[PDB]
Amino acid sequence: QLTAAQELMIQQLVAAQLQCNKRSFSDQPKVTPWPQSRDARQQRFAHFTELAIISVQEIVDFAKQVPGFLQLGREDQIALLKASTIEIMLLETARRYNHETECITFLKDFTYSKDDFHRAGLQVEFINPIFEFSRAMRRLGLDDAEYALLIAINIFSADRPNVQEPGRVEALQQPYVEALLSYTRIKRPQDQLRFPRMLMKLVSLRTLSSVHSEQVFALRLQDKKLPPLLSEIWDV
Ligand SMILES: CC(C)N1[C@@H](O)C(NCCCCc2cccc(S(N)(=O)=O)n2)=C(c2ccccc2)S1(=O)=O
Repeated sequence: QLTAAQELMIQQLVAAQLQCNKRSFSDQPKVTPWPQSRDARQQRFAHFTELAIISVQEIVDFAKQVPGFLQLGREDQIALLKASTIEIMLLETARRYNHETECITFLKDFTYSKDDFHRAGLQVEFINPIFEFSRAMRRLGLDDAEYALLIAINIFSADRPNVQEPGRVEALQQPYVEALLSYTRIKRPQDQLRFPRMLMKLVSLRTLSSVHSEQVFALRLQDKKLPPLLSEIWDV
């Protein structure tokens, strides 16, 4: 059984995620509209980069609500968020993938297909893994609690670059891993391999993070510049 502390924490991560989602779709009409070459492709790219900026702000606001994140130094708080942002973005992207339409819905009604992603200015080398991962995630069928716990485990990764106190980070990850392991045993007691399969997704997210780095490097060669916010997180 889950302890009262485990239950309240799980519910709090779920509540923190619903709140980020609610205040984001509320602040949706303040995004460059989605519209033939030149100017329209520039506008399409500006639209797509603005959605990423909203997600970075959302992730930062969620992290602050994650118990234990405020125990870390400002230094390590940045180091963890810097590396986790895209991995969290991809997890959330997989969560808004529709099997019937083969489309990802950002915010409230912004719906995108594989073609729409290529129109925004992304490589097939990066689009295919997104949808490949989105379909792979659909097969697990994670609830709001399992998604929230996975993000918390992803945030508190001690092996991230520039982490001054990895011991502190590893100690903070432990209660979340314990919570997900307990939740899994309660939810589906028949499927013992549900928990390792969720952790195998963290393995996949690291490869996807490298693919995303290759996508950013490709944009520099394509003379497409990133906004000041996204440049701070995703550049050499
Ligand atoms: C050109 C570079 C800088 N890129 C982009 O401009 C971008 N824009 C879309 C941002 C997704 C916003 C998003 C994610 C997840 C959840 C919610 S939300 N607001 O609906 O909760 N929004 C990327 C992206 C695409 C798919 C998955 C992850 C990243 S990119 O890094 O290739």
